[PDB]
Amino acid sequence: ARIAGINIPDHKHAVIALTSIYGVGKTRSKAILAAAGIAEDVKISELSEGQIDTLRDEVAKFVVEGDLRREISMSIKRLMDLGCYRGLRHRRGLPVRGQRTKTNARTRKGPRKPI
Amino acid sequence: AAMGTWKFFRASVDGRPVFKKEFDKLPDQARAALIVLMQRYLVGDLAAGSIKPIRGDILELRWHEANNHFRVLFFRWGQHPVALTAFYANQQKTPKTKIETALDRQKIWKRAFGDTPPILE
Amino acid sequence: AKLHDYYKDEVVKKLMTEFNYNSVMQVPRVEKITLNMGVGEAIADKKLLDNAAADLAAISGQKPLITKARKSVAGFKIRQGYPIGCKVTLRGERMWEFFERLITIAVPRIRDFRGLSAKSFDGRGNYSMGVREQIIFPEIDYDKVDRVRGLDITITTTAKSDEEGRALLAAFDFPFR
Amino acid sequence: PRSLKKGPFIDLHLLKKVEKAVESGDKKPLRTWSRRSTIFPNMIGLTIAVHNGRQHVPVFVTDEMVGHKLGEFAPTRTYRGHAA
RNA sequence: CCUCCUAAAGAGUAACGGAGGAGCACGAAGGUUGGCUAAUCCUGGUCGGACAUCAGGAGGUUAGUGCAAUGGCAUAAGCCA
RNA sequence: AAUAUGCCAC
RNA sequence: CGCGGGGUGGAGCAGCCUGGUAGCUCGUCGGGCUCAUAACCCGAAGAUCGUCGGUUCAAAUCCGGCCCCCGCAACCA
RNA sequence: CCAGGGCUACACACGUGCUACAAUGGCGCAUACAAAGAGAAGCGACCUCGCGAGAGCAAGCGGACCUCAUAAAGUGCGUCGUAGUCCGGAUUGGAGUCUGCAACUCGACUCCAUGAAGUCGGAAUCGCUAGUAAUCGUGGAUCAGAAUGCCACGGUGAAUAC
Ligand SMILES: [Mg+2]
Ligand SMILES: [Mg+2]
Ligand SMILES: [Mg+2]
Ligand SMILES: [Mg+2]
Ligand SMILES: [Mg+2]
Ligand SMILES: [Mg+2]
Ligand SMILES: [Mg+2]
Ligand SMILES: [Mg+2]
Ligand SMILES: [Mg+2]
Ligand SMILES: [Mg+2]
Ligand SMILES: [Zn+2]
Repeated sequence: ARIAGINIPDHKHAVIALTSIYGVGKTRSKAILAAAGIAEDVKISELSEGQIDTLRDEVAKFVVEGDLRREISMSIKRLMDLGCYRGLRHRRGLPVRGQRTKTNARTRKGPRKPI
Repeated sequence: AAMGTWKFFRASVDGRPVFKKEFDKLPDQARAALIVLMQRYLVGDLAAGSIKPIRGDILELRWHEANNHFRVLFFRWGQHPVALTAFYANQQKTPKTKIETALDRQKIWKRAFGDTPPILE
Repeated sequence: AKLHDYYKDEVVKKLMTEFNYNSVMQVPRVEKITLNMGVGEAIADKKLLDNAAADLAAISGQKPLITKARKSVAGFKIRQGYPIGCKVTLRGERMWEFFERLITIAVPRIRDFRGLSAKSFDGRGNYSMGVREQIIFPEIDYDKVDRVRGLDITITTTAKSDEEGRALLAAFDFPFR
Repeated sequence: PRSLKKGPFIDLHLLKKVEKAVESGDKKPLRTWSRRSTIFPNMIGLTIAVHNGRQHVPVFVTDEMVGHKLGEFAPTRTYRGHAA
């Protein structure tokens, strides 16, 4: 119930639980379970410690949690200090993939700031 | 009073004059004519049928095209009136759209350069 | 006392050979280990301080002292005598027990652990390190953690200088970086 | 982005300028309009004035811009903020 | 009514002279026994900062004295039990 | 039950 | 000049006399109803308290002055 | 006439829509039922490869013949068990496919990862009385690529009108 250094829920099925690892979604969770030979509908608190060890080994293959976080952070910071268009967009906290900013863009710009 | 106590609308302290550009857009010598009429506003004679408080404190200064239609929406900010927008219109009575734009520019000027003009100016 | 024996049998020899100390008694020891948590949220709910002290008791095997305000501060809305933290001091046997537990269990459980800083020697040879989460200690049960109580740990040492202090700590396989 | 079968895209005139400038040493900044061109590995150290609609923004090419369009480092819009 | 100065190195000494306080508090803030020593700053440290708790150092009583000011106070009259 | 006003040639 | 007060959002007032935190109305802003405006309806922001310096762990509040605004008094010859 | 840029800018405000806020649902597996349209530097089978966008060879067809092109909602079983959740999909990182001289400004799409706001929305306000509303998919024009728009097509299918 502690894979890649984080607590994962014991009450949920294995596929749903493994998605709690920052870096594993449904697809990677299914791949991990298949490679470790564990049913997709089994609940975490009902796996043998050997099975959890194998799961640890599998999830160790992929970059997750802190390593992934700092990888993403160094990619963003490289964009930043290069100061290309995407670096400038990231600095200003505006949409980065060519969306419209005349309206919407609330996810990047934050909620309404009245004048 | 000093023949030039006009202030043209800027959106901010260094905001590119949003009135001088909309005024340079005004075709041909209408610009010089309207400058003359502003001088006449500081003279105190500018003739009848030329000025009108449209709604709010917004005064339309008028010139020509059909019947006095080279229109300029301004408002009095103390001794020195502020010229908001300048625009060509065809039908009589400035379109509501342009009126509402003038009102918004009035409010923006108030929140930028001040609500009431300085004590001595 | 496992690490105490390891100290007296190997760490002393390393330090003697390394710093050429003329006397064996010149080798640094570990005076005390202080675990503190400033429950500045107790001023609202006093019970929070009791629960945090329960967590510290679980970590340390040792009932904590309820440290109170030294002087009334209005910037934090504390009056003189208000209890605002709990601390424990560990020496000798329980020193070494907690020390080994920390190094060989709790530090590995730290989320995204990359290496403890070597800049946390306070100019004399005392190591102060901050633990953000009390879940890294298995003594605390995760499922009842009502709130992320952190703490800060001070290894107080007879070293005169940071160089000697960090050499002593590293000889204990301490995870610097 | 560009399909990998087609490889990278460099405009021929900019490639000519770059190869001649690199083989003949440090020279004047490469005044160029090919914003759509790719920064190749042998681009390092060159200062290139990439057009942006009215100006030729100078860009000192370094290692970490390899694989990026030169037009990305020459922004084409001006913005300082509303009612600052 | 209390404290300092004027007040002229014993006491005392006036002015519609210059500054401040009191009309209480406490069953413990009293007695005794045992114990302890401050302000401030710097360094390190989870949330947590200029100021919260922890550790070390410099410092030296620049703190404290239930309330004014003076005189005291380390043997403590200051702080715990 | 309350329901004020409408200036720019035509 | 003496004595009693007062200085609080853009305006008018509370709060403060019992030091632990600043509210009301109008106004302003945004939207709504209207062909449009007024009225009206629905949301929001706004003052860190005249000012200096103290006290206090904490000052709009307590204190001392200083600045300005009112009120009473400035008499007997 | 030409190359670059802009029409794609963003403190904000309004209109019109799309997806949601879940269990009348989500996901997984199997499976039934359509109409209408398009197509010749065009639609592109079958087969092989790729996890997928798609790639290779390549028939057939200006067509009631071939392709687009397995409709989806629905039904059967399991699962989730009311939680900001296997809801929800914004945003962002990495890796890629196609078109096009060229995808930085400024394309669509795919894989992995991230997983936001949102728990039914104030005053106010809109559409609709039938196969209509609601809901589910499909096609076309424009077009090298580029629809949640527009124009059509069918599937399921009500309440109410004193
Ligand atoms: Mg007309
Ligand atoms: Mg005397
Ligand atoms: Mg004498
Ligand atoms: Mg006493
Ligand atoms: Mg005593
Ligand atoms: Mg457009
Ligand atoms: Mg989902
Ligand atoms: Mg078509
Ligand atoms: Mg098309
Ligand atoms: Mg239909
Ligand atoms: Zn191990």
